Amino acid sequence: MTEYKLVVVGADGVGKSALTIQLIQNHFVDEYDPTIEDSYRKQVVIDGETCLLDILDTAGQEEYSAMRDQYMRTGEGFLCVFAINNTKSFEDIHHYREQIKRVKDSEDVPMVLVGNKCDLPSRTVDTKQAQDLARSYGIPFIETSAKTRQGVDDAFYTLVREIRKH
Amino acid sequence: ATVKFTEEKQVDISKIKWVIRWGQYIWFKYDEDGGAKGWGYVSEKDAPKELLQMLKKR
Ligand SMILES: Nc1nc2c(ncn2[C@@H]2O[C@H](COP(=O)(O)OP(=O)(O)NP(=O)(O)O)[C@@H](O)[C@H]2O)c(=O)[nH]1
Ligand SMILES: [Ca+2]
Ligand SMILES: [Cl-]
Ligand SMILES: [Cl-]
Ligand SMILES: [Mg+2]
Repeated sequence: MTEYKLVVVGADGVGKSALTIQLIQNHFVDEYDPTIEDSYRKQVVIDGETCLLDILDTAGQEEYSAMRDQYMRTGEGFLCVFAINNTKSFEDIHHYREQIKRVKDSEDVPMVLVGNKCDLPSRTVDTKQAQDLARSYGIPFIETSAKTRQGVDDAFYTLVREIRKH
Repeated sequence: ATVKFTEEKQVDISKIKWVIRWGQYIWFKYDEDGGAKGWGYVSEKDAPKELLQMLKKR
């Protein structure tokens, strides 16, 4: 069937693995659990079309920059994740974006901005800032919590919908 | 199905999130159940087959 090549990116500790493992296995990655780089497949139905998600859960610190670029070249769409209590990870977002555009050599790369850990009381990146950034990129914005599983399915599916729009 | 261990205790296989084999036993962690996450271990002898199937090759 149609496979979607999804890449989860973002700063160290934003919850790339926690999001991915919730989606794939319905577990929560706590501070003691594996968060190491790996790939995951899942068959899903989105808007009545069955498809396969082939998801790369990348390292916050990638060992080989040329490896990371080749990841991005192969990838059809990207979850750019930051944590809503980590302003650096949010400022790091544009960084990942430019890297993806430069490597892809294109202006319409499917992309979803993800603000994770929205379960936490102490937020330092409000919705408006992210929505504004997302607006300037022409991409959706989804709030998630890998802990409560809020928005987990939404984030990835919305990314698939984005690929279906070219 | 389920995994019986320890104070007997049952956790559904879907809740097992991490598992290895070592020293004749099978060691596992599991999600929130009865509202609390945790660990257990079962001898390799009395290990359910779908538990053992979660192990790494080979
Ligand atoms: N409260 C809360 N904590 C979260 C959430 N998502 C992840 N965490 C916590 O944030 C920490 C890092 O999560 P992790 O998924 O390992 O992040 P990562 O981006 O994969 N890190 P790395 O780049 O090092 O692989 C863990 O302690 C995890 O439990 C969330 O939605 N809410
Ligand atoms: Ca594909
Ligand atoms: Cl495709
Ligand atoms: Cl655990
Ligand atoms: Mg990780």
